[PDB]
Amino acid sequence: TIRKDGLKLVGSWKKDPELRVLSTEEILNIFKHISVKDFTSLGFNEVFSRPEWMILTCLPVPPPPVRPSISFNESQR
Amino acid sequence: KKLMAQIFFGPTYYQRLRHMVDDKIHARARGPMQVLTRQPVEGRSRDGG
Repeated sequence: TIRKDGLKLVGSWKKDPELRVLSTEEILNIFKHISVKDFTSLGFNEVFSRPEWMILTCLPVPPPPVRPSISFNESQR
Repeated sequence: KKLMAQIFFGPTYYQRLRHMVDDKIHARARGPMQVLTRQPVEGRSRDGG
């Protein structure tokens, strides 16, 4: 049973409870093992959006045009 | 010529208010642009659009 405590997902395994934080490593691994037929039935796309791409491993950095340095102190950036 | 109607006429106290036209008239063909969105700046004090 999975809940969210802030920015983290905590899973309590029903005792075969075992409460522990689901590491994003294991969530990413289990998302990467989902078959194409499985996640294409969940609404995802094989080419444009696979579920394992919802996990961030490389951040795109916008260029300075996106975030300009509008220095108005006439000397201090 | 005499006006066919008689006019209500007399002294009355009037105030001059702070809203004058010369403080409000503003036109802009081209001028300064906003640094981020490259769109015209805001306000007649900055020659805006």
